[PDB]
Amino acid sequence: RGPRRWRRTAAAAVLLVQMLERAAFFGVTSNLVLYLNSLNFNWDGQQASRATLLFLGASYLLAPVGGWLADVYLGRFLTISLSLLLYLAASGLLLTTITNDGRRSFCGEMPEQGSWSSPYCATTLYLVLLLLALAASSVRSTLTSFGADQVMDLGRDATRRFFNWFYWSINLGAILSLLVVAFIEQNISFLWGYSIIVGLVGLAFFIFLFATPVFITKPPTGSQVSSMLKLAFQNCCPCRGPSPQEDMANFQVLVKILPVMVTLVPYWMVYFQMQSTYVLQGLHLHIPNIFRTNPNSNYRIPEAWLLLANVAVILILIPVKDHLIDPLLLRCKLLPSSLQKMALGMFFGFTSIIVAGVLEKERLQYIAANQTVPQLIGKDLYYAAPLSIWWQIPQYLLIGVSEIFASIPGLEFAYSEAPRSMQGAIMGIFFCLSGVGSLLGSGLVALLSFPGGWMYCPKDFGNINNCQMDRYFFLLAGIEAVTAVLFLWIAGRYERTRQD
Repeated sequence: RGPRRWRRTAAAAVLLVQMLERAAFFGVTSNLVLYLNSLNFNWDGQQASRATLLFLGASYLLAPVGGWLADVYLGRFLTISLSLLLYLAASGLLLTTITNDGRRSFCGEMPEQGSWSSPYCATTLYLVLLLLALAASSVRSTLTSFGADQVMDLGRDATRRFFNWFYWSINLGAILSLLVVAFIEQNISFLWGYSIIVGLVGLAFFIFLFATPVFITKPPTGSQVSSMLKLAFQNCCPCRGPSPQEDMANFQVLVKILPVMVTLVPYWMVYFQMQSTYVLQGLHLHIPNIFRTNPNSNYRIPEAWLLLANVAVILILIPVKDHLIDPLLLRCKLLPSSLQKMALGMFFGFTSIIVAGVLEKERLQYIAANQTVPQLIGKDLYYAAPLSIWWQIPQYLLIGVSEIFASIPGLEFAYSEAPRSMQGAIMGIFFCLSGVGSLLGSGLVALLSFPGGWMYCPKDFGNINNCQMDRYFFLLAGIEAVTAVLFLWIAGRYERTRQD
């Protein structure tokens, strides 16, 4: 019974460790801003937003670096070990920074503008965030690769099911983390929240350690990035250790896979910016009220339960989506290619953003009637509209369906078409391109923030009343449509190369 034992226990352990790691990551990034803006660091809100954006970007852009450092000589198991160790170290060091003793011992003393580094304990916190992001990205990439290695040849449909329940466990960890950790952080001292975070991290590390006799591995592969870029140049340059045949094969497969992820970059940009603007729009609705009643205990809504609702919408779909649709399409034999499933996901995303633009048009026309209403989520009061947050539920359902249909075939394709060696490398490159799209969308929002722009309401202390985001929604829709067209073209090209 040993075979099935090790297989299923390894799958379950990988799922649980990824769940705990994503939980820790979400628990951190949900209230990193509030932690920075606390009375113990005196950081400015602009600096906190910059730190959060740079943290996300650094994580996403260091994912490929960590995956490559793994795949070159480090090995997936040892890389997960060291990355979880670095994650635990960063979490514990941040926990000690929370304590006044560690705070004064590590980065000087509390001081007696912009990039001048006037915020207290700037360099130490920046290095901590960089190391934590690198560790989280390495864990994510190498653990996805390891779980796919586990759910290898025994079943390909089993591999698809594995990616499905993998995203499901990610969403479950996200839900648990958001709810519990955010409640603890904004209602009790941050010490308890970060302590339970570092405890979850240590528990996940110990589970991974225990799983060692169960987890299976392979010898380290080669094809360093030096030789990779050298052959790429040689193929590309005019006059201005594996075998070379294996390096050429890896280069060819990389050339094949690159356009797909490059065309996926705009989709990830649109998705991240759409999630952000959806949170922003839901913020300005009539969110239901718990016993706090905010008359101008357990008050200060955790500001992250909208993301919790979104992740819950994404979650519920996954099991029913799989169980119904996959056997259904299998028996109906109208089964499309993974690229066409991504196209269907992009179409569902276009539908969701159109519905969101219409909903925002209704919201703005309702505000035009001057039927304002106050509400205070977090530490920032916002004026809202008489509309209800329950109208955001259909568009959240649509965007969740889109996200699932795009993401599951995404990683499925990314792993399957990749060669056994370059699996984690292409996973890391996929994460890097997703993060590059996210950063490009943030930069586009920054350019739109320019005076005379669609989003230029400064005096509104950061409320979307005077700002006009309907045009922004329509532009996102158009960009998504163009991206879908280009993706169909790249998919046809990839199919023609596949038959080649």
